[PDB]
Amino acid sequence: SELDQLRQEAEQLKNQIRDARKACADATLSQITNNIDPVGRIQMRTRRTLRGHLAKIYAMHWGTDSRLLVSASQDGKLIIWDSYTTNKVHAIPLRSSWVMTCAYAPSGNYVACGGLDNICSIYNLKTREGNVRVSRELAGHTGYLSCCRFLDDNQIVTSSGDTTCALWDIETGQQTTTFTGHTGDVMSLSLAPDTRLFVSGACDASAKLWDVREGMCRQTFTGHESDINAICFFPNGNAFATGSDDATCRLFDLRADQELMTYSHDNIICGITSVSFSKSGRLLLAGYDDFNCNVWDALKADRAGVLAGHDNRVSCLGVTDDGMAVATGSWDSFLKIWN
Amino acid sequence: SMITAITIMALYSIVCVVGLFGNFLVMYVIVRYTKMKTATNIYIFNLALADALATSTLPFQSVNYLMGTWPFGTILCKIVISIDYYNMFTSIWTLCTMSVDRYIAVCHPVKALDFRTPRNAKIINVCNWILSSAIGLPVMFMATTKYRQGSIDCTLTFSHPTWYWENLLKICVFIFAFIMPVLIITVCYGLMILRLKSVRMLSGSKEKDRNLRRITRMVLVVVAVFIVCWTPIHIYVIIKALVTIPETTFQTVSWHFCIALGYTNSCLNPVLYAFLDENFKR
Amino acid sequence: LSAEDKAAVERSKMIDRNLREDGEKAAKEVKLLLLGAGESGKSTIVKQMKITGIVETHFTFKDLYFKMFDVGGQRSERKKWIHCFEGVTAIIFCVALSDYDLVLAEDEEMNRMHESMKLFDSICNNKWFTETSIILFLNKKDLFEEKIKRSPLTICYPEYTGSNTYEEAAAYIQCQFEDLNRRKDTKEIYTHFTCATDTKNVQFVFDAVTDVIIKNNLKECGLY
Amino acid sequence: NTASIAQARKLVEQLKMEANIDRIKVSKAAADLMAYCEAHAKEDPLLTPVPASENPFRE
Amino acid sequence: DVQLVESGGGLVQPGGSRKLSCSASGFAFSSFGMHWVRQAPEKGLEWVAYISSGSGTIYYADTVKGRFTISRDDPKNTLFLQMTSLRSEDTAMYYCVRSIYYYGSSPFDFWGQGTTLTVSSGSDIVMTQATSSVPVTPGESVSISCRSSKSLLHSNGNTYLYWFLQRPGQSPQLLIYRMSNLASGVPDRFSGSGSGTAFTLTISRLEAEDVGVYYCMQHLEYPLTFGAGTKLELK
Amino acid sequence: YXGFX
Repeated sequence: SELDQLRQEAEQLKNQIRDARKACADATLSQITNNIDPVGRIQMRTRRTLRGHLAKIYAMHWGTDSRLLVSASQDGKLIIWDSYTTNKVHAIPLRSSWVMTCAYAPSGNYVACGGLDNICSIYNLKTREGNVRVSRELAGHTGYLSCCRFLDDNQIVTSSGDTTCALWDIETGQQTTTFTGHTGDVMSLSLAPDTRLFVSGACDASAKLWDVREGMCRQTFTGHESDINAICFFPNGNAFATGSDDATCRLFDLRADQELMTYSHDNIICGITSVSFSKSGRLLLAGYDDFNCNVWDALKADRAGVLAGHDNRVSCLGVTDDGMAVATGSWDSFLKIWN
Repeated sequence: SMITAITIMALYSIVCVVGLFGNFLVMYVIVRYTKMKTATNIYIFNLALADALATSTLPFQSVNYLMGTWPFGTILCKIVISIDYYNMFTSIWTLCTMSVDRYIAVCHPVKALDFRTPRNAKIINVCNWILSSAIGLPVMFMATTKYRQGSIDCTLTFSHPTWYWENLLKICVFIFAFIMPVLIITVCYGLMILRLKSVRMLSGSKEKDRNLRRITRMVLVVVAVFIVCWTPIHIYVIIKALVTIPETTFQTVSWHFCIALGYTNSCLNPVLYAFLDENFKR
Repeated sequence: LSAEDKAAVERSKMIDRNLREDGEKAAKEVKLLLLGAGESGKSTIVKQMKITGIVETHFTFKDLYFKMFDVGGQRSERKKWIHCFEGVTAIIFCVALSDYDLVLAEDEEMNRMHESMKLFDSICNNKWFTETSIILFLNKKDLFEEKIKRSPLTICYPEYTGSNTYEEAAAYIQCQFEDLNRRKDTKEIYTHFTCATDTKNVQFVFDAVTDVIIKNNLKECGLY
Repeated sequence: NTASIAQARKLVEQLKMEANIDRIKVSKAAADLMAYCEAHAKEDPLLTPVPASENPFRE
Repeated sequence: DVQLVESGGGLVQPGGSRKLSCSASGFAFSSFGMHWVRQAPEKGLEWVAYISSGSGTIYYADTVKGRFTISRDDPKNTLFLQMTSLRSEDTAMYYCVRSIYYYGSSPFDFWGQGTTLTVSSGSDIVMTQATSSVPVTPGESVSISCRSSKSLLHSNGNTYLYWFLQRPGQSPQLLIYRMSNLASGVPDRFSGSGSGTAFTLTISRLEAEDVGVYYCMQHLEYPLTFGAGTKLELK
Repeated sequence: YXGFX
């Protein structure tokens, strides 16, 4: 009855942690922020429509110059757009068209993508030859690639349906650190601003904070009732929201190790596919299966605005590093730039 | 007198206002919602454009009838006549092209994969415009103003022997705008229905049989509307070209009714194709 | 305005034309999703249509270029990736007829044949596949003839009251699978009794795919 | 069986670590978030839109 | 390994015709806007013709339009210049130059080896390098200057000024593109600055191999025009 | 058609 004694001991440890969290919940952020003024009329307009994809868009990523962005679609194309002019800078043909994620290196020298091929492909954007070339195919995951984010030109973190995350050395192509402990498909990850930590969201309805260099889970955050599809760090690195199938966004503070706020409306019942913060953190933007993007007041939980410009699922979105614009990508094959 | 004038004006104004409003609404809906991604939408758009252009000539004909004189000068005379013939051909041959497109879509699906691209649809539509210009331009050159018994008449002139060129033009119009279109449309749609009768998605359940029945009804209605609208004016033109029939108020009203009934094709066309299309119902 | 952006705008149009021309090829593609429990006969069909996640194969037949995707090894929740296959022309679902009498494993909940029905129920009724035709390859008919001589169908279907002839058992099994379709009026199942030696099955999928193309063309042409 | 017992002591080891972390009060945690928003509100172009001459997507 | 190898040069009588070729290897030739630039025996660089990737856009210099035809054969990775009515003033070394244009690209980043041609016996932006030569010693710091008759700063924010270096006996090499950007493979001891009309290329701790002729060039509008060049002599 | 004479 060793398995019996352990299964009961885990319940006591869970109860201890629950009690410790309750002990420091002397108030809620909502009552703390009652005094501050609401943001009011958020009237965002479409300034650009990026046309040229011929299938559903599943991912995009802004470059660090806040001008270039990459998009990935099931038409087998990775397109880099100049968002100021709408010019297509590159059109990269993918060996496998079943992509689910893409990423832009902070240096701008590389893009990444992957999906149901279980491979994260690295693409060199700055070749002497003049075209884009696959520089590395990172193989070793046993489920689909759901997300990836560069740490730098030589390191990238991936998430996979195999329930693990991995840190890769791009030069050698080897998994140098693995991140195990999730019990369901990992759908999304978000890098801390200092790149020392990242958080992951999984189909076990939990989020986990991982220490990159030590390779283990520091904290585990529960509260969601269904799939976590999306996750994003607060700009100061001390919190992160979690888009979920439960039509909710539950901001979790790291240092207080618990939920601070939920963002939901009684008339919103669809899943959330993507989340991102504005530059100051005041606005939480989230993309919904109901074809809309909702803009939440992150401090007061009131909805501030709506972006309704797509004819199909919003599958991805992102805010520029300078905060000047948000891009939304959609199953309807278009991207739109808003500010 | 005044009664017959009033009724004929009313007919023309009805088949003018209704035609323009319907076709412009179709144009608006196409430009804003549908989008030119499908081959069919390009055909429907070009058809609606041609049909609106054709219906734009009707107020000038009504005015010409009302005063019995053409006050708009040789410039407009030329342009109007050319536009009228150009529209007749573009609308009729757009319907023919759409019938061929649907026949190919149903009977030759593998070849339809390569043929029925939107690029090819635009190319075919432009080609139809060039062939129609091959007649519209000669009509524009031949069109002139002549002093009639009353005041002046915007009509067509012919080189000597005038009867020869006039009968040639009438025969060419009758063959290429009526006989050949009717034959092509009827054959294409008959073959399409015959092929559709032997498709596993429409030869099983009673709901699938109902779907086959509504498709067949759609085809039969389009063909019947085309024939009913266009046959009488062509018959009348042939009779008046072959036989000198005495003029009567009844003859005048019947003639103008036949013209209006020809344009009734232009008025029913957007409603039948654009409004009664399952793709548009979304 | 547009000093050196003119060459950039020109480059954007030159690669925007190649996107259009590459989508024209893809628009002619017949996309096939191969599904089925392990050992149902999927790899035999793959060999028949011939001479790391999504294994892919392509072949030409009667001037149609087919592209078939075998989900294969994909250890994950289907609900998270199945929507990627919205828009495939047809699903080919392989069912092992001879699996009906397979003994339960050590901790197996149900027998192999009923697991196939559960997969078929989930796929056929999936919200992303409402308008997708399902082609059913009932394979290993040769092995079925040997097994049915000695092993009664009641092992698999306790409610079955018929005889253990091929004709009665095959018709009943086909009916049991086709009855799972809750959208018969909008979705059509194309059932074939293929085997390891059958060669008309590739023709069967071509005929089934041609009907699907008619439905798509009728929908596009406004007649549906 | 041998996989459930291996995971069971790994789960205990992980829970032990997670229980031992240093936690701050939610009130202090909540204050830090409010302080960040106010201190950076002026440099957030989505909160306080900039004139069209300062807007790259209108220039 | 990027290669551009010109051929077809030689001695020709005046009024005759001659076809030059440029053979490309080691890169994606097709997606590169090619450029013919020529250099008279004891003179500077002069732009001759441009054909874009896809051949959709062709520009000629005034002194050659009507007489010269530029073309490319993409399947065989070859560039052509069909010349007719050759004059004595056409005698020059002809360089084939590749140039790809997109956001952040580096145009004019590779020049061919050159082929020698010998012929027997206004609105254009003027680029000015007022200093024709400069004596230098290793380790010292130099500043070369260039000026334009028109502002090179565009409403998009870019200033379209390029710096090239031609070492003795070799083809010109890109150093700076759009006034401040360091070309790939160029040591960080070079730097460029300026504003609108006046521009400066600065070298820190100049080494031995740095000696040569430095040309500025505007890419604001066609025809592209070079400065007369500034030579760096050893003391 | 048939108009104008």
